[PDB]
Amino acid sequence: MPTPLPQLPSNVRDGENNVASTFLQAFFQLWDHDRLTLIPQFYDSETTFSVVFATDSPQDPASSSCSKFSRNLNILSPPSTLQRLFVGSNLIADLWKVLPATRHPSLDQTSQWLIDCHTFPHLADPTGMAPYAMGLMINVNGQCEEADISQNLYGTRTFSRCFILGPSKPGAPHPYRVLSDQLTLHTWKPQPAPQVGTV
Amino acid sequence: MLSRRYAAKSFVEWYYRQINENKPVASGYVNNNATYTKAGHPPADITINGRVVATPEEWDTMLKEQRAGRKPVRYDVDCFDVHVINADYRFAAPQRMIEQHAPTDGVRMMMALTVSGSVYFGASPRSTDDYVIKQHFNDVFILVPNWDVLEKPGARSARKYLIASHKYRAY
Repeated sequence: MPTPLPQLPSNVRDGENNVASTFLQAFFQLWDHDRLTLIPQFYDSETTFSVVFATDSPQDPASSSCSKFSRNLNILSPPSTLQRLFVGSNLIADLWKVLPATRHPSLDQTSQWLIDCHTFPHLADPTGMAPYAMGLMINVNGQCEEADISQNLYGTRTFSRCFILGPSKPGAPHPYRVLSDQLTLHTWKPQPAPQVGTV
Repeated sequence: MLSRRYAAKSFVEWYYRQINENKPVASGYVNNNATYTKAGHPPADITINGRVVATPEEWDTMLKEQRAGRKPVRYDVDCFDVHVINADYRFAAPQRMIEQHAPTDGVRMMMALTVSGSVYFGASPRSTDDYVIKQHFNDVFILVPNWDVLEKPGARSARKYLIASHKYRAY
């Protein structure tokens, strides 16, 4: 007699300004083509980034990339299989370069995304005038087209990504910043490689 | 081991052990804590598969609703990860706690936790191959310190940190 829980549509409680939708649209638009530019725009010294692997797929790009990253780093020696990887503000740029090339769908297609988000209290206040500040949690479940070009590796990634947004420091680009970025890569299914013929 | 990771791992273990043991998980939420309620903390923000829930008890009831030789529902935590989003959390805290503990002592910290795994419906208690239907779940918590407990030498990671926000997704 078992019956799984009801799967309602993704409720985006980002208020009246719809800041979550804007941030997500911009973020993924940037993430696809020029992700590094996200760092000066939305990321900080207090920001922290993690990548986790929920499953051990065969010959997936992300694992090999992150493995090479961990092995290359002078900072420590772990061994074979890494489940997760954590980096502070100073190594996010260095890590995002190694990650595979990704193509995400537009947010217009609600069928492709499960975006739950809300605002929570008692965050830290960067301005330092008040004890607390209010933050915005954005949990995103979706998929994308993940690709390694150096190797001939191309496939579809299912993933979850959690953003903790908060007020930014004075003299920052935007009114808010990313406090924490938690990426979870569930699975990678191989797909046919796009081909372009020229003459 | 990192203080945050320990608290995280341990909370995870408790929580899903409680769910799999058909026990209430409402206790882990800030709603039933007296100090936070006295301090004037909002109720925990629980969201199940896109549905906003009022109280952890309702969520505990939903967990019973879902359960309707094979086990009806079982949760398998594949992975998790925890970040610190406030190094200096002081809400609902006694004065002593702020002076005794520093942000580098890894006690007064607000944590953003993410957990991902599978959900087996009508499967053998130990087999991951045979099942009626298999869901993939991704939980997200916001954990806050329990000021009443961090004084007591005895330690339950279950109480040690409380849920303020919860986002459940399964597909």
